[PDB]
Amino acid sequence: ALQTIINARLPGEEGLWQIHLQDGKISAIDAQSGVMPITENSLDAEQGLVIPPFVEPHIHLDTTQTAGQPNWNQSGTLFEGIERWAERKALLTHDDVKQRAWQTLKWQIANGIQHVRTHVDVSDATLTALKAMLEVKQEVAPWIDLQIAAFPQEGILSYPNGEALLEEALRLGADVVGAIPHFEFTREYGVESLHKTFALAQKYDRLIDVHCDEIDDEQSRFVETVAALAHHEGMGARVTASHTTAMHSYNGAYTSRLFRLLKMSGINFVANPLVNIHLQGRFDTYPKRRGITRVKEMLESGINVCFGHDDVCGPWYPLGTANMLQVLHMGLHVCQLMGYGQINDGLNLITHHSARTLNLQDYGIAAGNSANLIILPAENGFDALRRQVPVRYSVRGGKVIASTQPAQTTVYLEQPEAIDYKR
Amino acid sequence: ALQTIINARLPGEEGLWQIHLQDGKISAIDAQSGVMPITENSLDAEQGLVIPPFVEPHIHLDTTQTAGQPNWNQSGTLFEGIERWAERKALLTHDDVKQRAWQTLKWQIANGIQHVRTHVDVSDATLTALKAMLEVKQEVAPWIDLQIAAFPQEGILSYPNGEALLEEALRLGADVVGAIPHFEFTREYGVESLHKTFALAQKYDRLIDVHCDEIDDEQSRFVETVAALAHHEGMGARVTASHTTAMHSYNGAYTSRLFRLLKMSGINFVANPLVNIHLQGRFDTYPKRRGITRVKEMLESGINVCFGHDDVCGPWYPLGTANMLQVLHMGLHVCQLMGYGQINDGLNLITHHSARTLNLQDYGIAAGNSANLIILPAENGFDALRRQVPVRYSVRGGKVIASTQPAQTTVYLEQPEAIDYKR
Ligand SMILES: [Fe+3]
Ligand SMILES: [Fe+3]
Repeated sequence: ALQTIINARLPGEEGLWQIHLQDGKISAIDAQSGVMPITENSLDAEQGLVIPPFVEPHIHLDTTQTAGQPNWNQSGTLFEGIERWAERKALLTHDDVKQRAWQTLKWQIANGIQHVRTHVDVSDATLTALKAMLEVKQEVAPWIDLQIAAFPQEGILSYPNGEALLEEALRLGADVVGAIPHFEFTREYGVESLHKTFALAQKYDRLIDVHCDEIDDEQSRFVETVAALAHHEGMGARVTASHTTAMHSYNGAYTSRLFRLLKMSGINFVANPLVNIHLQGRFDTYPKRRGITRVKEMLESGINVCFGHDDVCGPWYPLGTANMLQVLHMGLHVCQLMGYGQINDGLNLITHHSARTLNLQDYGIAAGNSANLIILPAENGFDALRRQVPVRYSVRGGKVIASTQPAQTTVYLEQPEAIDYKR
Repeated sequence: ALQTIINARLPGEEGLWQIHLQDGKISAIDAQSGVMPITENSLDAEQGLVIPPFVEPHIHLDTTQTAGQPNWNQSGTLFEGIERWAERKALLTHDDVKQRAWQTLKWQIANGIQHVRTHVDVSDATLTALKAMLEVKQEVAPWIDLQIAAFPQEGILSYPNGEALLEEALRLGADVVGAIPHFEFTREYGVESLHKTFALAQKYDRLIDVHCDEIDDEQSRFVETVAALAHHEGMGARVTASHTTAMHSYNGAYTSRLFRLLKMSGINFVANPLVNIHLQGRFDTYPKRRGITRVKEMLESGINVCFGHDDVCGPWYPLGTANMLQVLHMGLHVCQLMGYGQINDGLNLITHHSARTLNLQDYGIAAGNSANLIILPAENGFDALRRQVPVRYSVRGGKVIASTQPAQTTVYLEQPEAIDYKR
């Protein structure tokens, strides 16, 4: 089957491009001087944008599809969400977890997402969801490379056998070590928990992704320990701080001091715009803070930052179709990244930057890489974002794994007219 | 042609419903006890939701489709936007305005919007855009009932001949009298401008819609004058305060006092979530306020509030496809109206509440009303909102004026599977 992608636009490049495929890899990328004809074994991008696959750097596949079960959250807070989740966690079964994880994973495949990092709550002696997710990881592997992050949701030091269970999760095969220092009983447990997390990541050679300062508390500064420990161990690339919503509330002087360390450390940041706008600012009356981390500033400083969906129809977020362009849309608005170039470059926040966060080794439209790429029916990132386009084709190992025939809208004026909303 | 809409769901009602049509009107609405068969002259809603048309209570059709012309905004502020617009206004032609207005109007027809209130800048001795828009109003009338609001963008008292031009606009046929008291040189000009606006509305028997306190200034309280004058004249239904973003920044005590007047006055409020999240909070560093008016509180108090798109690809907002479900999505998130019922009832903010704001006399799925209705391929408001569904059919005077064949997404697993993102 497929030998070429033709008539492709590429972000930050002029003109049209031909992507040659061989043995499941990209063999060569060649500029075109005009439109190429279609032929058998050519997939025509039709002057749409070709990008490496969307990435979901932060989702909770063990909580997905449980919104309102057994009860709703309600106050719309992180803290009530954890309480509601704890009630649902007591009701987990193996098949329950696999079915719900797979439901969301199919939406993700449909949405051109080929790389997903799922957190899985390991504050659970039975490790029910983890055992299920390890099977799901193997099952979905033809379509999605799933990383599993062992997430000690109720604390490492603040939950019975929390450290032991976290380590057990790694011994069972979790790819990433998690932590939640702002949810530990004390600041000292918070800091200690990070030492323990880093020690485990080094013992097992695993990545780190900390739920870090997800709280509107200007004194929640666990991020400095995450970055300092990464710098000390020389392991920045392998380390991620998720959320860091407290950073929205820091004074500017501390933030400036901190940013030097953040860039030196080389650690990654995940913002979760759909969830953060909902859960943050809940303790303000009016005015009410936005509560997303300092994405615009990170980008300006060359600090790697990217966007996750976080929860899809779960205890913290009742909405979602696991759509990364939608996540991006919310983040651009709330972060005021609304300049033409900022919007256009927005795709990086859900592609390349997220690949870096996942420490991916085979990602991007480049000769020698696996032929994993998606085609958006749009002229550039700005257009894709504005029109919230579907993924026309998703290609993995040089084979089509998803396609969307786009909607067709007609208005019946003096004559019928097709409406495509371009611009 | 059409005699019936069958298999219809209706918000806040159980089961399925049949809507009988005669002579361009709804003749009767009858409950069904099961699914009805299709037949010729029946439009099958297919257990989707049937609602009266979407409404756009606040857009600027004279500025639409001009983003970046001749220059970009940039700081992303209201104030720079006005400066950029002033540069574009100097370049207006009759045909320019008509073509751009019509481009956005077609997107609106496609999006099931049958009622639109456009502001038109009348701080312009030539009244170029107004004259063009009055023609557009007549031209689009088969598909959209367009209200024209004379908008003294540069002030009534603060712009040469501002009051005369505003009155000239009414004499030429503008439906609604506008004002912009927070942009007047002084608080006293602000208050005086409102007296003059009310006097004109009473002289000409027109509606009022004030760009009111669109500024992060806790001292911008022109809304109390708008409400008090409406109450005094007994004309609440005819009066709207657009934006009121300053209200996001008021102390709670004043707001409580004010709310009594707001409910007694009976005036309408328009929030513009996509634009407000972008333009407000621009003078904060961190934390940064959201800057939308007190929508949740208004709803809790039974104060009529609704959502507009405001600007579509214009000097204040570079994005948009004139999509009301998208506007609604942003507003629910930023306003934290994220409870299941709050999300589900969200449709009211872009249907019934907006009809009230426009003082519409023939609106809603009721016997005797014009057969103006749209069909969403969704089970209820929550589902429509979550999945950002298109308008399957738009019906006006009992005739189909727009339709969307929805996207078709397939994932190629062990077997091909259709993906619809339900839930
Ligand atoms: Fe999370
Ligand atoms: Fe406006």
